[PDB]
Amino acid sequence: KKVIIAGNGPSLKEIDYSRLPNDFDVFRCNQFYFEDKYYLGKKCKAVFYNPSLFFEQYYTLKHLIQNQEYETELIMCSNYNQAHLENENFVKTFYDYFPDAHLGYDFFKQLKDFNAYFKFHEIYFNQRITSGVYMCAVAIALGYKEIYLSGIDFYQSSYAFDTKQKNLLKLAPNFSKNTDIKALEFLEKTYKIKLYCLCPNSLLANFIGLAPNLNSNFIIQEKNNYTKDILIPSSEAYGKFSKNI
Amino acid sequence: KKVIIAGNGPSLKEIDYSRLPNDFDVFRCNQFYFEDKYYLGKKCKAVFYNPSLFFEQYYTLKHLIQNQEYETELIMCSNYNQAHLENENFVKTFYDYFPDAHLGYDFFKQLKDFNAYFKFHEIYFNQRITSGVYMCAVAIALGYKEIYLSGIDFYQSSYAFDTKQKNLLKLAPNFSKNTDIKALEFLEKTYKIKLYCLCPNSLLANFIGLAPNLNSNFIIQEKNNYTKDILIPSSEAYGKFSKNI
Amino acid sequence: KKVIIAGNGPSLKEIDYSRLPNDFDVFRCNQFYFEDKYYLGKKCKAVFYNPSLFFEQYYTLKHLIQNQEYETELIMCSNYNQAHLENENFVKTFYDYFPDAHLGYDFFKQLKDFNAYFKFHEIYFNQRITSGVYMCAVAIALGYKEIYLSGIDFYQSSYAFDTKQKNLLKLAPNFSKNTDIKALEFLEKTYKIKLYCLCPNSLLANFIGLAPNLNSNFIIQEKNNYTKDILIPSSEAYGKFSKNI
Amino acid sequence: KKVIIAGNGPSLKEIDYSRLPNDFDVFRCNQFYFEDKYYLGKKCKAVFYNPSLFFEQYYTLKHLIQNQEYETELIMCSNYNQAHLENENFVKTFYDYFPDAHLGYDFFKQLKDFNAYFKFHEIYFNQRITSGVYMCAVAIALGYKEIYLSGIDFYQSSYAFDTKQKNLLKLAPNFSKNTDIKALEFLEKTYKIKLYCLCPNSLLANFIGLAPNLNSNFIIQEKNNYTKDILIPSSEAYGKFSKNI
Ligand SMILES: CC(=O)N[C@@H]1[C@@H](O[C@@H]2O[C@H](CO)[C@H](O)[C@H](O[C@]3(C(=O)O)C[C@H](O)[C@@H](NC(C)=O)[C@H]([C@H](O)[C@@H](O)CO)O3)[C@H]2O)[C@@H](O)[C@@H](CO)O[C@H]1O
Ligand SMILES: CC(=O)N[C@@H]1[C@@H](O[C@@H]2O[C@H](CO)[C@H](O)[C@H](O[C@]3(C(=O)O)C[C@H](O)[C@@H](NC(C)=O)[C@H]([C@H](O)[C@@H](O)CO)O3)[C@H]2O)[C@@H](O)[C@@H](CO)O[C@H]1O
Ligand SMILES: CC(=O)N[C@@H]1[C@@H](O[C@@H]2O[C@H](CO)[C@H](O)[C@H](O[C@]3(C(=O)O)C[C@H](O)[C@@H](NC(C)=O)[C@H]([C@H](O)[C@@H](O)CO)O3)[C@H]2O)[C@@H](O)[C@@H](CO)O[C@H]1O
Ligand SMILES: CC(=O)N[C@@H]1[C@@H](O[C@@H]2O[C@H](CO)[C@H](O)[C@H](O[C@]3(C(=O)O)C[C@H](O)[C@@H](NC(C)=O)[C@H]([C@H](O)[C@@H](O)CO)O3)[C@H]2O)[C@@H](O)[C@@H](CO)O[C@H]1O
Ligand SMILES: Nc1cc[n+]([C@@H]2O[C@H](COP(=O)(O)O)[C@@H](O)[C@H]2O)c(=O)[nH]1
Ligand SMILES: Nc1cc[n+]([C@@H]2O[C@H](COP(=O)(O)O)[C@@H](O)[C@H]2O)c(=O)[nH]1
Ligand SMILES: Nc1cc[n+]([C@@H]2O[C@H](COP(=O)(O)O)[C@@H](O)[C@H]2O)c(=O)[nH]1
Ligand SMILES: Nc1cc[n+]([C@@H]2O[C@H](COP(=O)(O)O)[C@@H](O)[C@H]2O)c(=O)[nH]1
Repeated sequence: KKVIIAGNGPSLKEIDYSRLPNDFDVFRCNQFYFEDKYYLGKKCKAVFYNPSLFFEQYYTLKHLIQNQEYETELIMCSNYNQAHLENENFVKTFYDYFPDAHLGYDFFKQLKDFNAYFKFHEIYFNQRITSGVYMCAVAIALGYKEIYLSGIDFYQSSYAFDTKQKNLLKLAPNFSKNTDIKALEFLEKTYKIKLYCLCPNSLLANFIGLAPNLNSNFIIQEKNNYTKDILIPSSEAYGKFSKNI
Repeated sequence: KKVIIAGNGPSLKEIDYSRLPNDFDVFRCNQFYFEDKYYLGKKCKAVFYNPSLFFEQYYTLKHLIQNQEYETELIMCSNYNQAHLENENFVKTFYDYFPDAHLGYDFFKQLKDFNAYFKFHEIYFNQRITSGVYMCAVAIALGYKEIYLSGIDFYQSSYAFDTKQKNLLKLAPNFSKNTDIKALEFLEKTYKIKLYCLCPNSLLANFIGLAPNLNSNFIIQEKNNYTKDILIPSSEAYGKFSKNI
Repeated sequence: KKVIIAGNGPSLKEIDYSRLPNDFDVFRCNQFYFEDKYYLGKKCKAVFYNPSLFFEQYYTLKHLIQNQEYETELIMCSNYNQAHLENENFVKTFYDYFPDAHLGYDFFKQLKDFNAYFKFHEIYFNQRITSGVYMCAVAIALGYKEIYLSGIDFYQSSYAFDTKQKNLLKLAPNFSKNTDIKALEFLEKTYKIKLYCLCPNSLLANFIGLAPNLNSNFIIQEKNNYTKDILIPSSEAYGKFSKNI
Repeated sequence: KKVIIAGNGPSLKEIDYSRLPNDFDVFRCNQFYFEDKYYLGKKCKAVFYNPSLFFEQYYTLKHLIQNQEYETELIMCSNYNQAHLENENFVKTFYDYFPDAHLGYDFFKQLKDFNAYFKFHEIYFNQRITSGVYMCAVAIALGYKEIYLSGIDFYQSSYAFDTKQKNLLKLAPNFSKNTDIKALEFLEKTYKIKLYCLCPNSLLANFIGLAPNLNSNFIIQEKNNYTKDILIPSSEAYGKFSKNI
């Protein structure tokens, strides 16, 4: 079946909606909820978060669902089983702290040839795929055959929204393209799936062919008084989770 | 099949016995044996104890069985796989120290949606279900469909008995309602089971409908010269178990 | 099928051979090879050694087999998964250091009720079964139905041989009955097997009925120039095994 | 089916090619690529590397494949699950750092009798088989029935090539026969396979019968401007792998 995978680059705001497939699931990641409109609707099949902020993102996502801003069926942590990248205890105890979520690596590792591809480039050449590509690998492992890409701009404005929000900055004060492109080519060739681009003005469209025009319609709902920053758990909550950070 | 789940609140002494089901199993917990009469009989299907006193409670239970005060088929430890709540070595080595007992979490975790529900409230909001509710989740995991509740009073006298006994005080010198009520509602709705209340005068009866009057009979046997305090193992026994405390 | 289980008490020298069963396997333990005659033949189905001397006993057994003194099909370590009794790394790495041997606990633990029985008495009352009884439990787990006992004397001369040998003393300078008797009664009743005694003059014969007289014959071969002390591995070998001691 | 197993001794240069089997797979190890000609072709079924240099050898092998110098289907690490021989974290995390490779021990250990044979000699007598013999055991575990040996000379010039290369010396400045011979005899007798020698002038041919002359042909391709030293990863790569070295 068919999936739309969305990064959070500026092209998220410039999807050509006549090229949307007839039916589909949606994958989102990281600060997706910062978007000022529902560019791909409220309903997610899966959302993906990095280990470094998973504790805060899970808490924030439960707020989004309760407040009827989004829904999702799956919740994934984008990990790799690498000591230099992730806390060992966090991975070991994951299913006991977050019983309705999944370690993304449990799916990523089912693609042996791609896992090998990723590890060689990360360890020896310091070349790492982004979340956009990570989500593609997980979709392929779950059985999707046609993947439609949006919001992937290779960092050239940084984002489809203003990302410099108070709480996020408190947690992460920090707030090439070859790596992602070669990885997508490998996935397509190795696993016999099809990639499409939904964003004609994106740099991605230079490398990946456009989804065909099907005269599809889509209503873009605007958002108001919405959650536009990550939420920060209590000091007692951090105390309980402190081995895993 | 049918189960009666008993906490140790004052309502344990005020069961309406005409509402007992036609056939049933009984679950008890913690200091249940402090009761001055056999309010639910001598025969237990399962008994539940917290990790913090399991070593002493297991020793005490073997005395109760040998002395013909109670019998039980199952022995459960009420754990959650949470580092802030339980000793890691205790859980790791449990089946080798207590081969005829079970970790309650081995059953609790089979209810994925409830495990997620519990963990979110405990970790982020410092809201924890009590043993009464824990036993309900385990019963549901074991296949019970009709659950009859007693001895659940939400701590307002503290107990159906005087709990301030010498040994217990030596081990634990320490000797809201929304959390338990919302959790029971979730269990009932999610797993399609039925909850009943056996205690008409209890606060519980404001939230959970009464078991129907079936004109049942029950003989309440009085107790004499009985074990009414926890027993304390030898210093040599503590020495052997010291990694797990 | 039928098994003869032998301890190393003085009664090993006073078997009534007319009571030997028509066909059988033999279990031996610890310093059995110190015997001055082949009281039960050269062929063992299994030999059992304690964790504390396993490293040296395994080395010694390979010498016995090469020198054509004994043979055995199985090699067992008599462990319990108890931190106060055995080195944790020794158990964890056992199958990689001794690939043709077994941890006895892998069989012992298949008898859940007896494992529980043993652990309760050891941990809380400092009452421990001996190797003789351990071997019985393992035989029952392996499917034996009729067990014939010898060399079990409850330590009242200590042994059927002089145990005060140079190397053994170097490794272990140290070189009641109720516990073993109650444990054997439990095994017999719980698992529905039959116990017999082969040694009419033993204290054991006061508690366990004699094997029936079948007019069987047995040739007792004498031993000469034989291995009558444990062997000590090189200092380099100890260096390699030092985490496990 | 049929396999040629090659060590890197001087006899690698003196194969009698009329004795090559009609069809076959090839196993190579360690510094095989230092060879000045393709003595057994470019195509390997498997290549084997020691834990001590695996990090650098894997990196080097990926270069060889990209540069079209060799190909291989399998990549094996020649380990034994022994603390004195290999880094514990290296083994624990192996499949996550090298997803397209295998721990050789996962196959070696399938030969229980040989694993026991190896461990006894290594631990107690400081007698260790070489990589040549290790590869034979792995071939047998994978189902091969006829094994053809080359490049096994028992270290008497050291090698079929000059091994004193700059990078290798930087990583390993260090750059009897009874053990290997008795181990090969054990493998042959125990697992019912056939061993042949391809090198008539080798010391091996004194102990193992020659492969029959089949009038086979083989073209020995010369090598030019080829990789003749191990490659050294960046300091950043070592930083990431530092727990495993
Ligand atoms: C991108 C980079 O290398 N940044 C360097 C910093 O490294 C980051 O350090 C963090 C410390 O908690 C985390 O370990 C980051 O690791 C993750 C993460 O964010 O959790 C691991 C994820 O698996 C990975 N996600 C994917 C899909 O690959 C993310 C991801 O790469 C992004 O967050 C990167 O923007 O990273 C880890 O990247 C740090 O060493 C500083 C030095 O102090 O240098 C930065 O250059
Ligand atoms: C209730 C509470 O938070 N009390 C606080 C103390 O926390 C207790 O500390 C104990 C130290 O050994 C245990 O870790 C207690 O944890 C358990 C337990 O009793 O073993 C874990 C059980 O899984 C849990 N049982 C259930 C069914 O949820 C029990 C249970 O919640 C009751 O025993 C609570 O009455 O707790 C742990 O609760 C401690 O931090 C002191 C500070 O020193 O503050 C108390 O407020
Ligand atoms: C018998 C006793 O309690 N002796 C006390 C000593 O305890 C011994 O300490 C040893 C130190 O390496 C071992 O841990 C002994 O544990 C075993 C063993 O010999 O390996 C564990 C075995 O599972 C057990 N075998 C069986 C079949 O039960 C043996 C066995 O009980 C006999 O070896 C006992 O004679 O023990 C452990 O028993 C030690 O604490 C000294 C104090 O320094 O006090 C002794 O009383
Ligand atoms: C051969 C020997 O005993 N050399 C002694 C040194 O021991 C070497 O130390 C290394 C330190 O990183 C490694 O642990 C070597 O272990 C392996 C290896 O090279 O990785 C383990 C492999 O499984 C083994 N391979 C096979 C197929 O058996 C190799 C192999 O034996 C060869 O590399 C040996 O030439 O060894 C380990 O052997 C070291 O203790 C020095 C003292 O400082 O003394 C040397 O005699
Ligand atoms: N300018 C951008 C911002 C994000 N992306 C993609 O969106 C994904 C989510 O953004 P982030 O920076 O939070 O990882 C990111 O991993 C890339 O796949 C991009 O391609 N170009
Ligand atoms: N006053 C009371 C005392 C106990 N209970 C219940 O009885 C259970 C056992 O009592 P305890 O305090 O030992 O956990 C407790 O977990 C609650 O479920 C109660 O509801 N009200
Ligand atoms: N005097 C003795 C000596 C040994 N035994 C038995 O022989 C077994 C082996 O002797 P040992 O002391 O090495 O554990 C021992 O465990 C007992 O089961 C005995 O019963 N009486
Ligand atoms: N002179 C030699 C060199 C190597 N070998 C064999 O070649 C194998 C690979 O060589 P190496 O030294 O890297 O382990 C080695 O393990 C032996 O099996 C040999 O037999 N004689």
